[PDB]
Amino acid sequence: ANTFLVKEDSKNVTAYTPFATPITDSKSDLVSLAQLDSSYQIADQTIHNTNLFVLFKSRDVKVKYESSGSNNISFDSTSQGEKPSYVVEFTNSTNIGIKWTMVKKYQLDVPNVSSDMNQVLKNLILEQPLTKYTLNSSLAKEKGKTQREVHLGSGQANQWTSQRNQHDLNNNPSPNASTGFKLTTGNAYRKLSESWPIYEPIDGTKQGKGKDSSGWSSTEENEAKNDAPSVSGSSGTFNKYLNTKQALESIGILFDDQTPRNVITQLYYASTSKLAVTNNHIVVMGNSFLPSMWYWVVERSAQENASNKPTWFANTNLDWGEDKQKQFVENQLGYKETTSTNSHNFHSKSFTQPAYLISGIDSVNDQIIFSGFKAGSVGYDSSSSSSSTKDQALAWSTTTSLDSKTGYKDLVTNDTGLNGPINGSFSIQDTFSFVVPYSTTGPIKTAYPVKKDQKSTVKINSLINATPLNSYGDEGIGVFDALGLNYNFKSNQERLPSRTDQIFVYGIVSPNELRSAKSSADSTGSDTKVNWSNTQSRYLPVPYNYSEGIIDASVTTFSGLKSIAPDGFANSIANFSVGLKAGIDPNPVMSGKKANYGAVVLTRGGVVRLNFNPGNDSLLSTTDNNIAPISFSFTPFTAAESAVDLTTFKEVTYNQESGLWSYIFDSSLKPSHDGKQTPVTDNMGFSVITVSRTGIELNQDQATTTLDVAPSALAVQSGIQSTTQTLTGVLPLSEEFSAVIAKDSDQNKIDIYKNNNGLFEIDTQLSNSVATNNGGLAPSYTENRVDAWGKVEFADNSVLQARNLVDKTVDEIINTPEILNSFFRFTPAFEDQKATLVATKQSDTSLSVSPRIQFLDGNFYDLNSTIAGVPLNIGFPSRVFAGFAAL
Ligand SMILES: CC(=O)N[C@H]1[C@H]([C@H](O)[C@H](O)CO)O[C@@](OC[C@H]2O[C@@H](O[C@H]3[C@H](O)[C@@H](O)[C@H](O)O[C@@H]3CO)[C@H](O)[C@@H](O)[C@H]2O)(C(=O)O)C[C@@H]1O
Ligand SMILES: [K+]
Repeated sequence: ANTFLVKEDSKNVTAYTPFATPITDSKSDLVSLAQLDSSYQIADQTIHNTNLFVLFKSRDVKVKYESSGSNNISFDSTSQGEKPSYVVEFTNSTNIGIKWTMVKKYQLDVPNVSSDMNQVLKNLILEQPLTKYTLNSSLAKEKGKTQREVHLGSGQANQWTSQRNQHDLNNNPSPNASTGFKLTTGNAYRKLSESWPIYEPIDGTKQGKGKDSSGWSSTEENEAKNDAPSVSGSSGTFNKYLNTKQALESIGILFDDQTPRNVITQLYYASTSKLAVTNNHIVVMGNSFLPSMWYWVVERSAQENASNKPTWFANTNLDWGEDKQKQFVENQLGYKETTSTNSHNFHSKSFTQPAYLISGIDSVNDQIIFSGFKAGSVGYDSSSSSSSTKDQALAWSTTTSLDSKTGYKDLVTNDTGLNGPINGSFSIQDTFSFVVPYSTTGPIKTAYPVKKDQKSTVKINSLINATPLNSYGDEGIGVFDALGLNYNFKSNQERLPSRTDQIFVYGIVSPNELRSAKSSADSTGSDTKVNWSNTQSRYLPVPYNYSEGIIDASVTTFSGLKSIAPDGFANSIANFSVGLKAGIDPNPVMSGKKANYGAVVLTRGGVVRLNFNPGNDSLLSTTDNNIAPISFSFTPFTAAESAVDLTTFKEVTYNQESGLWSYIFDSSLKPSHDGKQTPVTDNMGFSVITVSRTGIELNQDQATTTLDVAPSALAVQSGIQSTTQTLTGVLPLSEEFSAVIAKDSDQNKIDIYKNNNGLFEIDTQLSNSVATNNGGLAPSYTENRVDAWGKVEFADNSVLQARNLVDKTVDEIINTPEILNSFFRFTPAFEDQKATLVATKQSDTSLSVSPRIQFLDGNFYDLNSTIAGVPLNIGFPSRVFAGFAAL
């Protein structure tokens, strides 16, 4: 396909030429063609072996959770909300133009729910989604009980050293480590069958009801409503609560009037957001906005009218780099015991990390690459009656101690915080630190903050956060954990990682691995499990310089942390990621080695490079465990890339010739209204970020079979941007040129941006040259003008006599392209634009010539050129030369 597909709206894809002109009749309502109703919209699409694969989801979708029976998750048949999301394969049926016709249609059904699963789901509770307008102080939650309150009680740390052996806390120096955060105030937590609110607290430390469902709706909901009334063109004070309803609609939250639908519905609707296609499979994953708890492996062989089943992430073991890193995450999921009763969580029923904030998903060769953020999941005491941690989440910093032998392996396998709290505040000599200074009677013991006495009678259930933080507790370690600010005091000051907060996750998934997942999802009766063994994790905090005025040298915590966040988020503590995309390096590799491929993904403050070994389709590793897993590299943004609003991401393309990724941001995606219900007026324009590879890539020469330095990427705000125009599309014609299609008012306009030593600037003469197509598919040709086709002046016929070429025959001349380059002088419109003459015999004594000229995309066009089989009829001239001999 010599074309570019452009999504004109939620239903229509039009095919464009390299001349930024639509192919006539190509524009197609893919929803209508999928025989889907007018409630469906395109979520994502992809080309695989020249066919178009489309993910559609419905605004009418209604899902339910009934904790009893056991077909617990189902669609709501009553009314009209039985509207599952579909993937559809389209093929181009015509060889002239574009007639999309439907090939295969796959329904994405709701997860099976095992008995073991439904016992966790019964009491599963989920945080209200983070938005544009969520503040550091909105997230912040009331600090829970200390380790030594949980265990010994109201009473003393004079007995902390007499007692800590009788609660398996031997040598624990942290009686005032936090056991977590209160669910009586803050961001709303809700079961699968409940609805999140449109109101977010400004200070969640004071203003939320947390998981207090019943309390919200009889007390605090009327307060929120009177303080933060929806617009009605009202206006109020927004002293205690933002109103984010439109910001909510924006990120794909659905609504019956002013009330969001249940959590399970928003989970399903988000879950069907991104797609990727291999020879054998379609895989479907969720967006960067809500946590997703399941993904689809559809077998492309699937019979026509089947119901493809999603695999739970709680049933999907990843390799987090080392077993310890898994344990860290699983230990903090909840309390495990043979001794307790009805106390069910993901950990107690032997599930793993249940939820990811997925960056996106792609295919290279027959491989699925994904990445994303570990969505915080912890236990919470849902007990009723004198339970000390009642209504409290059970969470702790897991950040590596100061004394930890440096080198990555050691850092991420440090025993610090493994089974319970250890971190808070420490004044050694006079050198403050939040992190334990060492990790002597014997070695330091950590324990899960559920006191031995209540071990039988306690009720620890699972929750999921809206973000990559486990721990919302309004203490100083929380800020430092979230911002990447904990450092050792050694002769290098390597930064001390968490293994529960701000954890990024990526991998490459083989077709056998996707085969288990399909097996997990079809499993009769009990939960079948999947190992994905080509994965890694990484501590990836938000950058500290996206905040101000942090104290060191009244410690600053979440309720008081100041955000200066330039990337379109109020908050400066919760990381985000978007637009994972893979691509084959075009740069030759040494023969008998296979082509290189990577991927990249945007996170707050930087681009991440994932690196692969094409040999056995593995993550790049190196021998040393000192250097850190060489599958991952982080290149921080400058001012210019940091300024881009990441919540406006529209689409990411990769071009195999340039070896370059294009990230398109469209500001029309911004919500209509603020959290204070103020019309949003910077909703005009768009921006392009260009990512390239940097470093020494695998398999250049004998030296680059071995690598001990991870290849990386570089994101550059390219110069292609606007605060004025409405974007239709950006066509990356070549490294040297991009075409932008936009409306100033309401008609489409073509700008050409020219790369000038790395910075793209508009070329107004070339823009006018390209845009002057006169209704044709391609720019006009004018004899007397340097236009998009440069300028061609033919020699006079009198050159034959002068140069004694009359003694040459037509066949001689016609097979001597260097002679017939001497029949014209060419003036390029852009540097190194090229042109040749095609010759045609006309008589025994004469021929004609007609220029073949490169356009902006590096391709040659002539009289016979087509796009999508349609002759362009550009209008190149023909020129007779005559007086040559017959021999
Ligand atoms: C996470 C935690 O609990 N941190 C505390 C910390 C640790 O116990 C040690 O750092 C581990 O080696 O100690 C801090 O206190 C040092 C000073 O504390 C004084 O005791 C306080 C303390 O708060 C209580 O735990 C104690 O039982 O009684 C006192 C309360 O009135 C020492 O007696 C004093 O001489 C100091 O050495 C610390 O900052 O390092 C306090 C941390 O909360
Ligand atoms: K011309």
